[PDB]
Parts: sequence; structure tokens; C-alpha cells
Amino acid sequence: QNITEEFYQSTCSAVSKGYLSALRTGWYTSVITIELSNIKENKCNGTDAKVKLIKQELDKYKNAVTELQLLMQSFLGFLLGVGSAIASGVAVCKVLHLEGEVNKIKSALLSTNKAVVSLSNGVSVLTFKVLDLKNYIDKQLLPILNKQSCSISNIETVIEFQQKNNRLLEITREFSVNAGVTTPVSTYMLTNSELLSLINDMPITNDQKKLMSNNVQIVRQQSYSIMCIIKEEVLAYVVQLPLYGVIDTPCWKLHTSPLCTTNTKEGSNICLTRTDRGWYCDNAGSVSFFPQAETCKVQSNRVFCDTMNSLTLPSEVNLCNVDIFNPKYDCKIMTSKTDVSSSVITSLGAIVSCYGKTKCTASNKNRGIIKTFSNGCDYVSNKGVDTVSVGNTLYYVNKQEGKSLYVKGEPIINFYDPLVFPSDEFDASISQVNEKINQSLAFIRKSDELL
Amino acid sequence: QNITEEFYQSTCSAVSKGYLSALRTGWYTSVITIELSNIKENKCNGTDAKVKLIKQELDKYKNAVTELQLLMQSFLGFLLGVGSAIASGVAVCKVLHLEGEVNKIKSALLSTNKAVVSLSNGVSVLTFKVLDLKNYIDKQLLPILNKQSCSISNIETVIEFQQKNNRLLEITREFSVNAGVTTPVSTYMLTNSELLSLINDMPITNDQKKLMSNNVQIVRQQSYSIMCIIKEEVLAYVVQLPLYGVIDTPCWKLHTSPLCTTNTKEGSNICLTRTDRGWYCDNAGSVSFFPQAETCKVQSNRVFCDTMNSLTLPSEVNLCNVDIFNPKYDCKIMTSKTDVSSSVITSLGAIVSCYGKTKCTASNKNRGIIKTFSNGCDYVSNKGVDTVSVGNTLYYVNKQEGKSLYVKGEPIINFYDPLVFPSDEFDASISQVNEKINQSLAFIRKSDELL
Amino acid sequence: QNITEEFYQSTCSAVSKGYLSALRTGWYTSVITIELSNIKENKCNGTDAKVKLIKQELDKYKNAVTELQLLMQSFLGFLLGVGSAIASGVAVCKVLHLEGEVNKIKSALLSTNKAVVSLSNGVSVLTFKVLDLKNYIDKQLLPILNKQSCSISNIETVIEFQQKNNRLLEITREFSVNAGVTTPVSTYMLTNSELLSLINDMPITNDQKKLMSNNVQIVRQQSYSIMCIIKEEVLAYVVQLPLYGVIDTPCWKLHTSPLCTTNTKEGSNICLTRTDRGWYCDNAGSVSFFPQAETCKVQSNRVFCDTMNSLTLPSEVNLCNVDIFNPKYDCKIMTSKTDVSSSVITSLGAIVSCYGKTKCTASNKNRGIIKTFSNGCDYVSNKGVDTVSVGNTLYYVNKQEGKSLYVKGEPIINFYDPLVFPSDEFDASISQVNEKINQSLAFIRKSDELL
Ligand SMILES: *[C@@H]1O[C@H](CO)[C@@H](O)[C@H](O)[C@H]1NC(C)=O
Repeated sequence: QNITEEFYQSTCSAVSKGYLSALRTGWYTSVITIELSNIKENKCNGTDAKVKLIKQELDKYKNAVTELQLLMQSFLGFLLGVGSAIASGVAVCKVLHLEGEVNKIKSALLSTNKAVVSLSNGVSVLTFKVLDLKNYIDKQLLPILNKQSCSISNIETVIEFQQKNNRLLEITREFSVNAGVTTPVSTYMLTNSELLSLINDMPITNDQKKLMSNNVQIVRQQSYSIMCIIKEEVLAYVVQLPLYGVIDTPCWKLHTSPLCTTNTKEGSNICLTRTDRGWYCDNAGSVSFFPQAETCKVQSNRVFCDTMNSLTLPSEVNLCNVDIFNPKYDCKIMTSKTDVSSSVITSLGAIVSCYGKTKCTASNKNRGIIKTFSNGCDYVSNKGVDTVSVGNTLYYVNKQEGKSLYVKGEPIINFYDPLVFPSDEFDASISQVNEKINQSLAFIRKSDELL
Repeated sequence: QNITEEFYQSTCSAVSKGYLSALRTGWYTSVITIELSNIKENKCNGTDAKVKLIKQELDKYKNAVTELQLLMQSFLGFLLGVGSAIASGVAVCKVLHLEGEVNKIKSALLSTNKAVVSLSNGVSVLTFKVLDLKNYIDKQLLPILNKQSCSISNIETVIEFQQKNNRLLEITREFSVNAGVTTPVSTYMLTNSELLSLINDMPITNDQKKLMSNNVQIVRQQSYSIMCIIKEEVLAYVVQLPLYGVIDTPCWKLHTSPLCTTNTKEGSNICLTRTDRGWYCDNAGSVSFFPQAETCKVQSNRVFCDTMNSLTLPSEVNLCNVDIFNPKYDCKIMTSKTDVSSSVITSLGAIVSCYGKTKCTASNKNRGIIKTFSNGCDYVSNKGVDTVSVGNTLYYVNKQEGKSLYVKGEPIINFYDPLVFPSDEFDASISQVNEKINQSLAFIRKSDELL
Repeated sequence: QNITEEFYQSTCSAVSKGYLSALRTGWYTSVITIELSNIKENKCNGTDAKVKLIKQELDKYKNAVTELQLLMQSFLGFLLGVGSAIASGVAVCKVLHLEGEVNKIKSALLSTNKAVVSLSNGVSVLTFKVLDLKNYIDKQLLPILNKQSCSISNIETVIEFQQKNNRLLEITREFSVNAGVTTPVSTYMLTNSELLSLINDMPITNDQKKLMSNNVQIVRQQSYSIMCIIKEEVLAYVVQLPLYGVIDTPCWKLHTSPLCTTNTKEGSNICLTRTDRGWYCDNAGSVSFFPQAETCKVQSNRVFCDTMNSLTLPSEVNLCNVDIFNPKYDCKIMTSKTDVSSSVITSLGAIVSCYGKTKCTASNKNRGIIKTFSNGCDYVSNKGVDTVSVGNTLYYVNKQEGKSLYVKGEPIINFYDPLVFPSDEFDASISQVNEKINQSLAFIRKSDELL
């Protein structure tokens, strides 16, 4: 009673109605800090191998921070309108680039390593100091790295320093590996426990707090982080997390398959597909449409998506799933004249657009070919099948738990007749196709009528 | 006598006929295991720095496994029909999520670290236990990590534990860095020698055994691996490898370039291109067509490609490489009215579609401009040339060993005449354009005839 | 006086005029070397933990080199014409694959670890030997890893070996993680100081030397490196860096937004957009056009971009930013009949194509909705606004420092009248649309006139 599927043979499409929405309708900034060291150049007249190892670790840190210094930033689906993803994080970083704020933040983070602070620009942020380099470089090496008496026989010193250093070393590596702008953000930028604390300490609802505290595995792919500053003794870098202002809304996915007439002639065929495959999630009384499935992700029953690849479509667009011909909303489709075979993957099955003469088949691992189709839009579930072959592609079927419904109906392609139809339409719709057909009929008849 | 190239001026295209097919026409699952530990909380009243390091390593492992726990997962080229890549691996994982299977798998992997086992779902799988955390956490730290007598003076304990831990630490990092779903799979998911053993021990032919045992460098980009379970004492995760049911078939690549008329007028130009650039590999008596070159990969004379971006086209489509006008198969093309310069790069040459008036040139590193072209498709080889400039782009030419053939012929664009042609066609073909020309001529003449 | 923005309401577009060009109009090869070891199999009858650790490190290296061995390298925007990116690097690698050159390269790098050498093929290349495995495997282990007297009590030996090994271990890892072909190249392929030295040493101008010495953060995304050889005692791999033959030219970005009529009817609407969003950079008296923004990158007021996704367009195309109707250059546009809302992001603002009836709004973080638009092309700046919502998407606006100009003008859509316009045009232009409209008018009138 949570997820299921229904496939309409009326226009040859599948609907997976079980997933629960997770829309990042808000952003959230958090400036993390790591207390650096303006180390004075090391100096030991006389080389012990442990001393050389300590020197090499310090020099590796120095190359890390030199790198960081130099990197301180010194088919429908084509009308969405792109957006500046990194605007908020780099805007906060810019707010930091004003001279005074860094001392304020450092003072606010002197005692603890987590605090809510108000920047110069008014919007409150939450900041961390996860790794402290000043302590373990000042009061653990300098008192024991004296000029001449470089007695560092304790080997484990270098091991502790390396374990407390590799985190920031990978931070600088990722700064230099992703143009200072990376997604996902690795744990060396924010430890998972630190992430849980951040989610628990930020201003969102308790249900959303639990929701985003236990759902890390997708957030990183919906998160971002650019460098802010090394201004004074500290490495400060912003993180951009989501804020689910829309939750607990039942939203679904739409998969598409061509309809065609099935004349024995391989050529002169007429084919129609629904060009609206993607995601529909309900937020504010109208659906949110993601055209390209590369902007949405799946987690069991929670689908996590970013709305910046979304439009808001009227709720009447849902009626395009029952009657594509209704005039309430002009459903979007694409027409073409090429006859070839293929199949598409729904949540619990696959739609075989078996066109031409390819030997399409549905089978299970241990049974083999159990069903053979015949030249047309057909659908098969996942229940007893996990291998559908068309031509030479052998697709698997996701074996999630659900109930499959198959609505019979005469394909609309039957209504469309050849010899008049236009053989080129991708951004077309029902209304546009009908208008063009009426225009062609009027021209043909008036040309004949005038006789 | 292995690879060569031939360029047809009839449609301004190039054909690279040397590569040998490697088609993933089958999938193969393998559930890897690593024997975990539900370590009892460590305890030492009195802190020694080595004990501190041991505790930090144990806590790093504990954060790794906390992450693992929390991440539990339950132009032509637009009609292919996408496919579920992760269906088989997550389906096997789901089979594992049944309570009883993990105990059987563990029992079958108690003695060795490689065995073929039959899951509950029927399809036999092969599993390893590459890394064993239970041993080095049970009988080599606990007996030496007693409550009070935490005598761990031996430093190399931590070194050995870290070297046996970093593998699974990277496993969990990658699980949290790729939504538990990554491609390629890093070696910490399957060591290189373990992978050779896996290939040698699984059910494929001896020739294919040698074949894909020595073809590692590409498989990882055709491999996949999602996390299955942490159920009982073990970390188990699936790996999805290809099964080359089609091999030793000589397959080729198609590169495309626009034909146009060469009127002195920059505007009012008419241009046609072959819109079928991509890969053709022969499997079962008909060719397999990959439209977008981002689904096929190259290594010497053997090309490894994924079939889910493949259609099966009639063998007569090969005839589109000799006579685009042949009525056996309607060759696919695109027509447009924009006149600009460009060039394309085949396996052994470069096609300069020098249009407009850009100064196109063919040159070598130590010579410079050696050939200057003039307003149309010209083609140049790789032999003495490795720098072709058009406008301000300066392309290199792949220097593989081959023999170049250049078929002369009058471009079809000459047959097409202006003043009637439609200036918008991307999914068009020879038959479609001919039918549209029929319609335009009939309308123009009947309009004049009725006078 | 460095960057600003101007938005034309005539065609509903934004121009960001401040960025400075960085065009990779040349390539540069550099073969890096690391002096390997053909280690004789280790042998110690009697197991000490230090000895086992040394053996495990040696075996990890041996698996690294086994991996290396087996991976021996045996909308407008669709007409650009792709190019062989890895041609130069693998061509140099091939030049190395001739038997003798590796000895010359090794000898030329016997004393220092940086030198210019002339390959067999004539084009000079500069090579380093950054990491030396022969020394620390020959004259630091063999004299102290004798058959029986394996007295390696010194623990730090393994630490030094591991720190000098991890670089090449990750080099082989990246060879096997990116099909031997990766971008960006990690620091373990070229230390950042080594990169600065390389830039200071390679043949480019002094201004260009400083220019590419201080700009590492972006270069790696324009760099490439394939495996060349393991021929004799050395691991040699090429690196492919840009050569800015065009610099100090002021170049800009173009952002697009639909124009439409504003009838109360949601259907039967007519819409036009400028289909030329992308990058324009001046190189040789004519502009360079990058259609898809995924081939260009940004840093401060300086844009670093790759030219293989660039065409050379006449300077008159700049006039399409003032008079789209000018006949000098036929400006490229797209027309469609679908009425939906959206917005696009320029360098200092956002263009709201608020169409249909969506509640679009412009707001600041601490102020909220400050501006409400009304059913049409409108534009808003970055100054007092950083939150533009359309429907349910909530975009941020980049807060860079600039001056915003808003040219008023009657949208060209007003001139276009309904009932005759074609509802399908993506690769269309002003001239093509006018020709089609004139054809339709002539047909309608002659049909009526003949009466
Ligand atoms: C176009 O030519 C005639 C038009 O009179 C038409 O009958 C024919 O089918 C078309 N194709 C040809 C002639 O190849």
C-alpha cells in the first residue's frame, strides 16, 4: 500500500506512484573552520631520521597550504532556465572576505567548535572548528622541536600529527581537484558525526531534523562547498546543504514508450511517444516537473531531487495520465516516422516497444524465454520476469515490491491516419498536431474544392 | 591488414573499419564479503600514546561502519530507451536481505575466501572474503588490549591494523561518496589479483577467460557495485561485471561532416550531414548501432562498448556507406541552412568542412601550413599531418598505424536545388526529404497549372 | 570599471562584458618519469613484524606495477565538430615506444630531474624525474635486506619507503581508475611546485609565464595525462598542458530568455528566445563562440575556456546584441508555442520569464518579497536581491561587483502575429522565420486572390 505501478496502453506509458518527495526548496550555508598555523621555518642542525620525517610532514602541510593560497579563488527539458548553484556559498565567503569578520568568528569559536554567528550581511550562519592545527603545531612541536635539541625519539609524534593532518591535506587536495568547488563533499570536509550535529543544530523542523539527520547518503550529492578564506590563522570554507520546505508529499515517476501502427511494411510507419518522461512531485497545489532523470535520485521510497531542474505545472497535467486528448491541459508528445525497436524501464517492469521485426522476449533467470511479443507496444512486469531482450540488449527489471496494473485501451495512433501526417515533431503536443492536421486537410480540400 | 580507413566524399563521411568488438551482452554478479566485528567498547584507564593511536584507529573504523549502517539502500540518439543498470546487483543484494542467506554464505566462506554459492533466488553467484576484520580485531588486539594491562608497546600493532583497515575504510568512504553506487569500482572493493582470480574462476569460455582476465583497464568503466548488507558480522557488497557473449567480430566507427554548396554568398547556403556518427558492431547477423560516442571506449585495435545504448539495425544499413540513395534502407541525415566552418576527427584522419571563409589549413609540428583548402569538404590523413586549424581551433590527429582511402564522388548536395528545400531537418532521411520535395514540387506546379 | 552587465529587453537577453579571455589555442606535452625498480624477489627465512611490513610494502608496490603493466596503453551547439583530445599525449607516448628513445631520456635526466630533450619525432619536449624508486629500493633496502640477516629493526625505514611510494601507488591507481586517461591530473602525477617550475621552464612568454604559473586551480581541468611506457626501469607518462596564444582580450557571456505575447489565455501563446547563450571571446579579429557553457570556466574576472567547443563567428555577430533585425548577420533564435515560467542567471542578476500565471518574486534574505512581476519578460539585478522564486524554484543571484544597465525596448514578439506563425523552430533565425512567414502569406493570399 506504499508503492505500485500502473501502465496505460492508451498512450503507452508507465507511472510509478510510490516514492515520497524530498525537494530542496531552500538552501543553508555553514562556514566550517580549521585553526591553521603560520609555522616559523623549522631548523635542526643535525639530521635524525625521525626529525626528517617530522620535517617532511611539516613540508607536506606547507605545500598543502601553498596550493590552497594559490587556489583562494584569486525531447522536452531544454527550457528550464539554469541557476547559479554556488551563489550562496561564495556570497557568504565574500562576506567573510571583509577584513573584520574573521576575528569575530575566531573569537566566537575560541571555546567550542560549533556556534551560530551573524555575519556582516545579516543572514545568520552556523560555523564549526573541526580540526585544530594551532594546538598540535604550537604546543606539541615547538617546545619539542628546539633549534639544536631536536630530541624527537618519540616516533608516535609523527603518527599523531599525520592523523590530525591528513584531513586538511585531503581538504586542500579536493580544493585543487575540483576547482575549489566539489560535489559531493568528502568526509574530510565534514565528518559524518559532525554532519549529524550540524543537522540537529540548524533551524529546521523536528520531523525535518530527523529526516535530514538520517539521510546523509544523498545530501552530499545535493551539497556543495567552495573555499572562503585563509585570512588569519584559519582555513574557512563554506558548505551548502538543503532545506526541505516540501516533505511528506506522495510523488511519482513517468516513463514513456512509442505508439505506432503495425503495418507489415518496415518503412512508411507512423510513431508517437509521450515526451514528458521524468518526475512529478507535489509541493504547493501544482506539480513539479523534472524533465531529465539526471536531476533526481532514489532511496527505497524517498526520492531526493533538486528543484532547479523543475518547472511548476498545473495539477490538471495529472489528467494527461488518463486522457491525453482532454483540452484542459495540452499534453506534450513527439512524433516520428522511423520504425525501430526498443524498451524502457518502469519501477516494477519494462515496456517493450517491439517495432520492426526484432525478436523481443521476456524471461526469468532460471526459466528462459517465457513470453514472446508481436510487433507493438506491450508491457511486462517484474513479478516473474527479470530479463527482457530486444534486438541484442538484455535489460534487467528492478525487483522492488509492488502491485502492477495494466489499463487496456486503443492507442491514439489508430486515430491518426497516414498520407497527411507531418513526419517531424519533437516539441509537439495534441493541440499542435491537431491544428497542423486540420491545416493540411483544409489545404487539400480547398485545392480540390476549387475545381 | 588489421585497421585502416576510408572516407567517402559522396556524403562527406569517414569510416574506421579496424576495431574488434567487445560487447557486454551479458551481466554477472559477485557478492564480495569482508568479515566485520561488533567490537566491544574499548577501555583503558591510563593513557599511553600508542594506546591512544589504537583507540583512534578503532574509532575511525567505528565511524566507517556507522556510515555503512546509515547508508542502507533498499541528431539521432534520443529514441534508444534507457535501462536499469543497478537492477541485477541490488536484486542480488535484496536476495541477501533475506535473513537466512548470510549465515549460509558465511559458512560456505569459513575455510577459503572464494566459492560458488547458490542464493535463495536460484541464480548461482560467486563470493569472496578478501579482507578479514574479525581475526585481527579478536585474537590479535583483544587478548593484548586488556582493560587495565594495555601493554601495547609494540608499535607495529597499529601499523598492521591500519594496513588491514584502510581497505574497508575506503570501501565505506566510496559507499558515502557515490550514493553507495559507484563506477568505476576502486581496488579496495576488489584487489587486482582477486579480480584476475574472479575472472578465471567464473563460468565463461577459456578464450573469454583469457580475454577479460587480461582486459582489466576498461572493465571497471563497465563494472558496477552497490552495497548489499552488513547483516551479521560481515560487510557484503555486490559487483556487476560484463559477460562478452559476442566477441571476435570486426566492428567499425562512423564520423560525419556536412555537405554544402559553395556559393560565394555566405548566406542562403544549403547544408546536409550524415546524422549517423557513432559505432557499428556486428553480433547476430545485424549490426549494433551506438549513436553517441560516450557509450563506447577504445584501447588499441579492440573497442569495448556497452550495449544499453545500442539498437539492432539491418545489415543493409552498411550499404548506407556506399550509396546513401539506395532504397533498401532509408539512410538518416540532417539538413540545415547555417554556413559555418568546422572539422571532425576519425581514427586515421581529419575531415575539414571548411565553410564560410575561415582560413583552414593542414600542417605538421615541424612544417606548419603545408596544405590550404577551399570552401568545402576536404579530407586529410594522419600520415604527414598532425595539426589542422579551422578558424582558431587547432586540432591534433591520432597517429595510429593505418592505410587511408579517399573515394571521390559528386556530393549529393549538388542534386538538391535551392528555392524549394526546407531549411529545418534533423531527424530527416533520404526518403523523408524526397517526399517533402515531391510535396513542394506538386504544390508549386499545381498552383501554376490551374491558371 | 572592470565588469558590468547590460540586459536588452528587445530580445530578452543579458550580456556580462567584464571577463578576460584565457584560450588554450596551443597544446604542450611533457613526459614525466619516475625511476622504477626491477626488484629481485625478497627473501627472509624467519618472520619479524618489521620484516613482514617491509615485505607487504614491497608487494603493494609489485601489485601497483602489475596494474601498470596490464594497463600498458596498447538549441545550437550540435555542429561544432569534435576533436581528438588525447592525440598529442598518446602520440608522444608512441614516439617513446620506439626502442631507443627511453635510454636517451633516462641519460638526459641522470644528473638532474628536469631537462628539455628532442624526441625521435623532432618536436622537443620537457621531462622530469620527480620520484626515484631505484635509489631507495637499491641502496637502502638490498644492503639491509640480506637473505638471512634481515635486521631491519629501524621502524622508520617503512615510513620513509611508504612516503616515497604512495605517490607512485596513487599514480598507478589513477591509471587504473580513469582508463589510464584522467582529467584533472592529481598532484601525485605532478607536484604543485614541480608544476610551477615546469611553467617557468617551458617555452612561453614572460607575461604568459607568470599568467600560467599563478593559475594552477583551473589548468588541471584543462590538463590531460595518459600512460606512455614502463620500458626500462622507469615509469613514463605524458602530461598535456595549455598554451595561451590568445590572452589580454576582453570577453563576455551571453544569457538568454524567451519573449512572448501576454494574452490572458494560457494556450495559443507565441514565444521566442535567443538560442545563442554561451561564451564570446575575441582572439583574431573575429569572435569565438562556445555554445554550451560546459566548455568554459570562471575565476574572478577571468574566464578560462577550451576552444575545441568553439567556432569563429564574424565580429558582426556582436551587432546581434543591439539589433537582432540587422541583415548583416542572421541572428539565431528559437520559436515555440509552449507557455511556461522560468528564469535564467547572468553574471550580476537574473532574467525572469514569468509566463503563464506563476507567482514570480524577487526578494532579499532579510527583506522577503520586495518585487512582484506581471506576466512577461522582466529582469532583476543582484544589488538588493538574492532570492528570485518562480513557481516553486528559489534561485540565488551571484553577488559580484558590477553596474547593471537595463535597455528598454518593445519585444520583437510584438511584430510577429499569430494565426500564421509556425509553432516549431529551434535552429531557426530571423531570416529563416521571415522567409517562412512570407511564404505563408503568399500562399494564403494567392489562394484567396485566385477567386
Ligand atoms: C517524386 O516524384 C514523383 C512526383 O511526380 C512522385 O510520384 C514520386 O513518387 C517521387 N519520387 C520519385 C519520383 O523518386
